[PDB]
Amino acid sequence: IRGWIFGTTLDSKTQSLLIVNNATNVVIKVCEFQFCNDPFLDHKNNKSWMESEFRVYSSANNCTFEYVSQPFLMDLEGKQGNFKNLREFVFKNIDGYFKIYSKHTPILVREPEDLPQGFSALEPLVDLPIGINITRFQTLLA
Amino acid sequence: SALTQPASVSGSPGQSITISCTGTSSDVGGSNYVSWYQHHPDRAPKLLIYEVTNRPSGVSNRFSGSKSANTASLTISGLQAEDEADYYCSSYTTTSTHILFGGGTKLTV
Amino acid sequence: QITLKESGPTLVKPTQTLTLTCNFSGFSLNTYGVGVGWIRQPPGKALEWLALIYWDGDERYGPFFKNKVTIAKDTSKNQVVLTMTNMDPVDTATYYCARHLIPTIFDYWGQGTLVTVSS
Amino acid sequence: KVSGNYNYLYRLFRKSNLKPFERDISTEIYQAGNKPCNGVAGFNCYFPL
Ligand SMILES: *[C@@H]1O[C@H](CO)[C@@H](O)[C@H](O)[C@H]1NC(C)=O
Ligand SMILES: *[C@@H]1O[C@H](CO)[C@@H](O)[C@H](O)[C@H]1NC(C)=O
Repeated sequence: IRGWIFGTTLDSKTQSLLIVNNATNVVIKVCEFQFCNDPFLDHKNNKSWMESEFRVYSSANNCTFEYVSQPFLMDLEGKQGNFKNLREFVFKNIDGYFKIYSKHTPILVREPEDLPQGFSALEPLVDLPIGINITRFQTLLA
Repeated sequence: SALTQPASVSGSPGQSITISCTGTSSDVGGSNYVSWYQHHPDRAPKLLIYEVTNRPSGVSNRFSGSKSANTASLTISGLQAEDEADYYCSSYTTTSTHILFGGGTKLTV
Repeated sequence: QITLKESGPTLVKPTQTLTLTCNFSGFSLNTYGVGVGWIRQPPGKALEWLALIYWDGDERYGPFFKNKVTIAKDTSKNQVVLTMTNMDPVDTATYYCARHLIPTIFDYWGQGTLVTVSS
Repeated sequence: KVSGNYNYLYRLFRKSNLKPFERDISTEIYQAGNKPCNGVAGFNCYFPL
């Protein structure tokens, strides 16, 4: 997984949210974004994990909000097996405000699938006050 | 146009004298924006009234104005040799942005 | 401080067209809320409003002279150009270019130029 | 302005009342009647603003 980009009309005439988590930035940008049918970032030589085609939003109209924050604890390169790490997020929408809660647990003892039966909490990551309707967003892994 | 103004007014120096510009209430509308300019010969006119009984910076307190039902009256106190000029009325209108006032020349002796 | 200056030919043949310029110096016309207009006064009679243009490229002409006059602005050289057509001996007049505001209709007037029609 | 100002816009037609604190705007064509509407507006098609 890389980052979540989302608007409403996919044409850079209506404002939209840009969340990018490539290597060290976490950039949040409220600006119009022209979206596509199939914007892709993972595709790279089919074996090399790179954010190829970083530019999936072609154009913009008027940018208002900008916020920079630290990245998370991920791994490097691409390989299959021994999926120790677990992440869990919850996204909520209250009166325009958009709140995200996150939790990351490493070295999960249980096998693939086999949802862990251990109690866990979620600390408040961040709220963002955009003030639009949200029923259409999608993650863009790389 | 449809707007008029008496041209000549006479008086005596040291006293007060008034002139008026008159038209139709419908064309000028409810909102007045009465304005008055002065023009002595051989250089461009300037503004002496821009709002109802109002005068901008560079004041001459002898000036006065008053907006009646369909007229705007300009009154001068303590006349001196500078009155012998032509004074123009100017008000916003509805159907067009016209004023088209003849202006008022002043006489004294 | 602002000076309004008028420039153009004084004698014009009636079949020929007329051009006039006003080289305002002392305000940036691009400021939001300020316009500039043209007023003519034929000798022997009252004045006569011609047209006016706004800061943001909005143009208002006289009710009769829409085709006769055309206006344009150049804030780089701080000038305004006006074109008048098929003029008449009655149209001969003294012309002024003037700053325009909403509360104060017209505040500062240029000195003006005489225009007469003959051969 | 003396000649009037026309650069200000306001929405008239929407399919439903919007939730509090909505900012985004869409300039797509609106159809009042049940007749399908595309391209240009007209009968039963009113411009949203
Ligand atoms: C994160 O974004 C900043 C801002 O554009 C950029 O300078 C930086 O290189 C990015 N980090 C990457 C590409 O790893
Ligand atoms: C890797 O991807 C780049 C960009 O898509 C492409 O130019 C290059 O030919 C690819 N190389 C291989 C070996 O697939």
